[PDB]
Amino acid sequence: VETFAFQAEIAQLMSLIINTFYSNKEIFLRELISNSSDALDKIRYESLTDPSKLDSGKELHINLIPNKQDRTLTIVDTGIGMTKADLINNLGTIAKSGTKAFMEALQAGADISMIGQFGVGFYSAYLVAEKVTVITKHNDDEQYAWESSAGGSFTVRTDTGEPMGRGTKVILHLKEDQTEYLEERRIKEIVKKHSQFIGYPITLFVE
Ligand SMILES: N#C[C@H](CC1CCCCC1)c1n[nH]c2cc(O)ccc12
Repeated sequence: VETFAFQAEIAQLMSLIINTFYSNKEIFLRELISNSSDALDKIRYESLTDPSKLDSGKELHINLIPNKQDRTLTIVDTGIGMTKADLINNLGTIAKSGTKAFMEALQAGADISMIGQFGVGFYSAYLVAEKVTVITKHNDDEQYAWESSAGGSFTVRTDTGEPMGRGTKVILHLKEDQTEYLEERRIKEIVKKHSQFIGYPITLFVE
């Protein structure tokens, strides 16, 4: 288990998301589904030049898994996945410029729902989640588990759990007052409203 400090700009962004009064929390789902969609586009692209990249799984889909017992909402995709380098430094560094631009926009009159237009859409998970776990598997790397309850740090470890093949699993450990996001009709309503034109099948699992 390795512990890392978030880059200063990211930590500020996470504090902003956790502390600002913002009722329109549902936008987190569209951001996560959109990222899943982009990771699926990437793998499909790489498969045109190298068809052997689909050996780790041919199906390109998005699964929404609520679990009321565990109070978790899981977003699973069979996309490109991420390497340990993507989890640690790479994604944090591209986010640096996006965060600055986003924080400047909020000061200029923009709202939190515009987060994805700055490429930092992921962190909107912190509107609803007290902890986020990211399980990922890229073709050129091992299965890793990223985790953060915010507070300026995240952890990375080799995941010894159930193998995935290829893709990313985002586990949202929901805050006590955000259980509506485990309800079928609420999820259906959000997906219909915000993710009506995603080019992959989205399956909402039942409990
Ligand atoms: N971008 C992005 C995040 C990854 C997150 C990893 C840990 C550091 C912060 C970014 C993300 N959210 N949802 C996804 C779905 C994917 O198929 C791949 C990446 C993501």
